[PDB]
Amino acid sequence: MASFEKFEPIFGEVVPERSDLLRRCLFHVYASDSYNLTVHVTDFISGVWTTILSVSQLDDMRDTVGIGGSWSEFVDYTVASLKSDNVKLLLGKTARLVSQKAKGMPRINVPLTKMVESSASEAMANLSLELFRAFKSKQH
Amino acid sequence: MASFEKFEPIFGEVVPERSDLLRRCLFHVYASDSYNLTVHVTDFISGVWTTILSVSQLDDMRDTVGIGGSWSEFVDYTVASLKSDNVKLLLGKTARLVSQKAKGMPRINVPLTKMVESSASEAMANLSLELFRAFKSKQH
Repeated sequence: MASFEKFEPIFGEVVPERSDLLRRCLFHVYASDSYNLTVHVTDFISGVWTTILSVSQLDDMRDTVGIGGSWSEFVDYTVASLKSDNVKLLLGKTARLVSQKAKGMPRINVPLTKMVESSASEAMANLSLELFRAFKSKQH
Repeated sequence: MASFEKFEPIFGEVVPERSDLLRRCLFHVYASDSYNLTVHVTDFISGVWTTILSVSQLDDMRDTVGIGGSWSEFVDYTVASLKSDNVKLLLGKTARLVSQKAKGMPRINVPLTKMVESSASEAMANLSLELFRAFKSKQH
């Protein structure tokens, strides 16, 4: 009961909010293996931001961000937070996709790094291809 | 009664097929202005195949395709044809997105050309960003 074996993919939009061209970005959350969660954020022009979040590091965040309780409660909150319109993107080489379900709610901070040229293109292709497959499935 | 003013965008999947790498492609059909139809086909890795179809060239195909009837009937056929699973991509800087609503129906051939690098990136960004907006509206 602590594995992403049955985790449906997550798609969403984020607006970059750096403080020195900031276009509109899409992100993709999905299970690479039954224990890791891979995140991709991209505007499809300025590369791809990626990281992999395993059950261990996912739990370490749960203790440091105050939200206590069973594993399902943290992951169910994260799904609701990451699929709500309150997902902001703070750009700085690195970036931190911050999300919260409601205002003054526990704040989820997923640190990010910029992709390599080889995988940046492959990342966007998967994001769109999976988003379409998820779109075409919600029609039938 | 011959304008693309009330034309919903179309998204779909197509598999290329050369005759001489090959990955999977998504396409996007939409009205740039009330008289032209812009199509984008891309695998998000190699490039973007694009053209723009005004009402004139669309009508010239109506005579060559053989399907006869009212404008609205032909365009409703093209809408149904481009949303079926019979969409092929024939590569030969050229391409021919051929579609038919079903097996044994008139076949619609939309010729294509390869984009330039500057707008190719923006083309994929628009397809995906619009695909998400269409996805979030259907899940409403």
